[PDB]
Formats: sequence, C-alpha cells, structure tokens
Amino acid sequence: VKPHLRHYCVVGRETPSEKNPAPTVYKFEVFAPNFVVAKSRFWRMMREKNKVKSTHGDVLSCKVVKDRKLAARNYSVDIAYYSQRCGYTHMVKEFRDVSKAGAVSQAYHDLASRHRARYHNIEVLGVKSIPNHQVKRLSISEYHASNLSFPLLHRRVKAPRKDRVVFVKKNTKRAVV
RNA sequence: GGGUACGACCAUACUUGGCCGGUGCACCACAUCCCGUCCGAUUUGUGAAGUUAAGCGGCCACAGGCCUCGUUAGUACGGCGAUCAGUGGCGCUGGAACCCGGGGUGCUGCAAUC
Repeated sequence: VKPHLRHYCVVGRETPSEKNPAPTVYKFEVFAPNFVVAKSRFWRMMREKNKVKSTHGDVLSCKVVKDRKLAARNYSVDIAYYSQRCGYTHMVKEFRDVSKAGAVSQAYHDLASRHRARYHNIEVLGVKSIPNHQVKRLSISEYHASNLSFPLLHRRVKAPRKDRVVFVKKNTKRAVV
C-alpha cells in the first residue's frame, strides 16, 4: 500500500514578543499520517527542545514534501524510540524502499512489531537515502546485486475478487459454490 | 550633594572587616538643681573645654546574606484522556524548586538646613 506516513515539514516559531522580538524559525521534518499530527509532533519537539509550547508558537508551514522520484533505493532511517522495557534506543536500521516516507513508515511497522512501540514513542532522527555500499546491514545487501534473480516460490494465487469461488470441481475451474 | 529631625517600604538598606570624610549629628564637660541609679554607666539636668577615635554617613570585599534574572528545565510534579503498557510513557495541557551563574547591594516623603 501507499505509505502509511506522509512526509511533512512543519515550520514554526515561538510567537513574537518584546521578550523575543525576532524568534528563531524552526524547520522540522516529520513523518505523520496527516498534518494535524505532524503539526502536533512538531509542537512536541518545540517544548521538548525549545521550551516553546503550542499556545505560544505558530506553525508557519504544514506542507507535505514531494517524493524524490520513484526508483527503488535504499534508506538509512535513524529511529529513537521508547519503552518501559527500553527507555531510549537510538537505532539506525536500514530499509529498502522507494521513498523516505515509505522507508519510515516501514520503519514504524518494523519497530512496532520487534518492539511493542506505538507511533508516539518513536521519533525519526533522519532518513538519508544510502548508496549501495554504505549499508552495513546484511539483509538489504542481498538485494544490491544488479544480477539478482529469485523465484516467487509456493505462491498463494487468490483469484481476482470478481472470480473467487467457494466450491470448484476438482481438476477443473468450473465453479460450484 | 550632603546633614538633621520625623518617616513609609523594612536586608539591594543585614553581618563582618576595611578605608573616607561643610552644615549638624555625635562623642564630650560637670552635676548645683528637676529626676533617677550599687554606680549620672544608663537616665536626668547644666553646659561648650576637647575630638571624630568611635557612632554616623560614603566607598571596598573572587566576603556571607539579601534582591534580580537567567541555567536548571519543558526537567520534577500536576489536571484531563485511553478496551493505554506493565509504575511508565503517550495525547491535550499547566509547570517548579534546590542548584549554579550574571547582575545588584536601598529607595522615596515632609520640615527646617549647609
């Protein structure tokens, strides 16, 4: 399916004051289902880092970021996450995908299973595309070879839904349902 | 600008130890009387020889304290929420203190006065 997580870049600042007349603007890449969550995660880091809070700031740009292309490539996602079982595991897993958004959402499902880690426990720390060689991880390294061929072994080929059937004659594909 | 009296706030004006120095302030002289003590030390009355030593006030403390703001720290804790997880995160939110550091170390009022 298309990626779970859209790629937002939320930009914002603490709102101007005589206390801080010309406040720093903050860019912040997020991978969120939708902007309202990206805007939220953005204000999470604003208070967890800048001590500025949602009441006192103002997002200047919620906009989603355009995909680099569509060619299959290779992503080093850097993903801190939390648990009672582990309170802050920095962890640069690599994923092979067509987009930063896809590598990242792929990193959430991966991270949610190997670690019972919800979206809001996780925080992406960056998602570089990587060249073939830099990927130390051995799993996706199997897919680098320009000459890689593999079988689609032991397929379950379900019929197109329009054609699916409950009962069929045994060495035939006459329907009987 | 300072001094006096009476002050308001009552340490930024406090404690310590320095140094600094025209009205007055002070210390200072004596106690006859008013008046009071074991004692004129205190207090009281009467003075004006002496001196600023002190008090006083002002300036200095890698002074302490106090005040102020930052750091701490979106930390601690907290309110609300979940068919959350197994105390904790999370979502919406409010949000310190100790500490350390920068600064600071009284200010205003009436009255007569140099």
